[PDB]
This record gives sequence, C-alpha cells and structure tokens, in this order.
Amino acid sequence: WNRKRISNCVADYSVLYNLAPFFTFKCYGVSPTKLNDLCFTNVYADSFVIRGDEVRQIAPGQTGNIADYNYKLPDDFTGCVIAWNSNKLDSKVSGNYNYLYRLFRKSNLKPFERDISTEIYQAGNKPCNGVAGFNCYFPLRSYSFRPTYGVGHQPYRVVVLSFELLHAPATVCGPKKSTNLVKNKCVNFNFNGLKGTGV
Amino acid sequence: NCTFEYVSFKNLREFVFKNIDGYFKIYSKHTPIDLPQGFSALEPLVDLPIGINITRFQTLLALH
Amino acid sequence: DVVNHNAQALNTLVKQLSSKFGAISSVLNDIFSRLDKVEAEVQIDRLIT
Ligand SMILES: *[C@@H]1O[C@H](CO)[C@@H](O[C@@H]2O[C@H](CO)[C@@H](O)[C@H](O)[C@H]2NC(C)=O)[C@H](O)[C@H]1NC(C)=O
Repeated sequence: WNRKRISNCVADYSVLYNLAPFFTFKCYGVSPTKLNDLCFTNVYADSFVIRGDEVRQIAPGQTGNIADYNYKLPDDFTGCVIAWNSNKLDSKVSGNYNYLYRLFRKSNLKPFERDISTEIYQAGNKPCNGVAGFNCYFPLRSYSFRPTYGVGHQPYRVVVLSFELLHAPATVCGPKKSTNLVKNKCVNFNFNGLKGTGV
Repeated sequence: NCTFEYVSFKNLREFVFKNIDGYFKIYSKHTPIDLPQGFSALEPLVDLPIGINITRFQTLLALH
Repeated sequence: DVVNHNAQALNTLVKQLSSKFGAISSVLNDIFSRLDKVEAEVQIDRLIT
C-alpha cells in the first residue's frame, strides 16, 4: 500500500461521502460530519482490494488473516475507512487472480508494517523455501473474484485514511476559511479546529 | 527499490533514533566543545512512517 | 500548615481538570469539535462526574 503523503492542501471531506466508489464507511476518533471544520497535520492514505467478508478485520487493533498476515491497523487509529463494491473492475468470470492474500506466515504483524517476502513458510516439519507441496503451502493465495459471488465474497476496493490529531503545524484543513484578527478584546476565537473564548 | 527518498575534538553532534508505530522519529543536537559532562535536550527533527522492521544498524565513514 | 493546606487543596483541585477520568481528552471543546453531540455528552458526563 503506497503511503501517499497528503499535506499542504484543503481537503473537502464532504465530497467523499456521496457516490458509488465511496459508499460504505466506518470512522474512529473523529466524527466524519465535523471533518469539514477540523484540521490535521498529515494524513496518510492507502488503496487496496480485499474480499468483503475480510473487511471486518479492517479495524483498530483487531486480528484475523489480513490483519496478522497483510496489514495491521494501530489500536489508537483516528481515521476513516472507505470501501467500494468493485465487481466490475476486479472480478472476472471463473475467477480474477490479480490480487494475492496471505493465509500463513512465520510472524505476527505490527501496525503499518510492510513485507513483500514471498518465501514459502514451513507449515510442518518438512523443509520449505523452495520446496512446494504438503507442509509447504503457498504464501500468496488469491480469492478468485467473480461477479456472480454473494456480497461477502465480492472484491472490495477499500481506502484507508489515517488522521493525525497531533498539535503540530497542521497543513491539511477543511473547506472552511479564516477571518480577521482582533486583539485586546473579549472575543470568540477558533484556531485550526480549536474553539475557545478569551481575550 | 527506493519506496521513499528525501533530500534536504572541536564539535559534538548528538542523535537519537527510535521506532514507534512504524514512524521513524529522529532527534538531533549540535554543540562545540569520552562524553563531556553536561546537559542538553535533543529536539525533534524528522518523523517518517516507513514501517520497516529494523533490528541492526551500522554507521558510515568517509573515503576520498 | 493552615496556609499550605489551603494552597495545596486549591492546587490539587486545579490539576484534576487535567485528569481525563476515562474520557478522550481533558479539554471539553475538543470533544465537542471532534465528535457529534451524542457520544460527546457521554465523554463530558464522565468529565463532570
Ligand atoms: C522483525 O525482525 C526480527 C528479526 O528477524 C524478528 O524477530 C525474531 O528474530 C529471531 C532472530 O534469531 C528469529 O529467529 C525469529 O524468527 C524472529 N521472530 C519471528 C516471530 O519471526 C521479528 O519477529 C520481526 N518483526 C515482525 C513484526 O515480523
């Protein structure tokens, strides 16, 4: 997953909750409706295809096949997860085999870690890493996506946004804009999503 | 494969490297002067989410 | 000791606003801005309690 660095721009979050390529949502830490007034320092985005029954493991700190073996989310995840019913682009008749998923691995994963190793893991006592067969099951196993599947088995084009609520210089902000500065007067203020009253 | 790239005695330079949640965090300090006795806190410089598992390190030297 | 008891009681009353009491943040307006009102009043409820 390419960690695309989103910074120094205005993010219109109200765009991304309307249409077919962005239809099913879950959010943690920040309400998605009040995203248009808040700001973040950096937001890191990823895009990927995973079967719909496995999208349930895309959650803060949860376990599973793609969790332990493909990608772990942090358990303090402040962000939103955006999916898409992607039968038309990622599924073909009698299987589409362009996406690969891990079912066994030597190690449990740490959040936001990446491993592109295709070494065949030792399921049993038989030696592996070059050997194929029993006790040397293949690491990269496809789900064979078809448009005739039920809803759980469908390929889902899922986008993950990771927001940073750090009190650093925030370069990503919503569609709202600023006003003039007033000094030495009891006024209401709002600074990059921080609402308060004072002189 | 280069998934990420970035381009920006007398003196003592201090560095601190640590890994939290894949975010590689870098702290730094410079001063002119084994370890001389003193106190100076390091300031955060570069944060970077490579997510690379790191267990060993090695420093680099200069040759003409 | 009377003066120090008064100052210590007032100061200990001051720093317990920093104590989050199981809520997400010490500052109320951050909870109001980050979340909508329904879970926000639960977090403020823990803070006020
Ligand atoms: C990161 O790499 C280290 C180093 O390989 C892993 O730690 C263990 O290192 C010993 C070194 O002798 C190996 O024999 C073990 O097999 C490694 N552990 C596992 C579970 O494989 C460490 O596990 C790696 N981190 C992740 C998240 O995979």
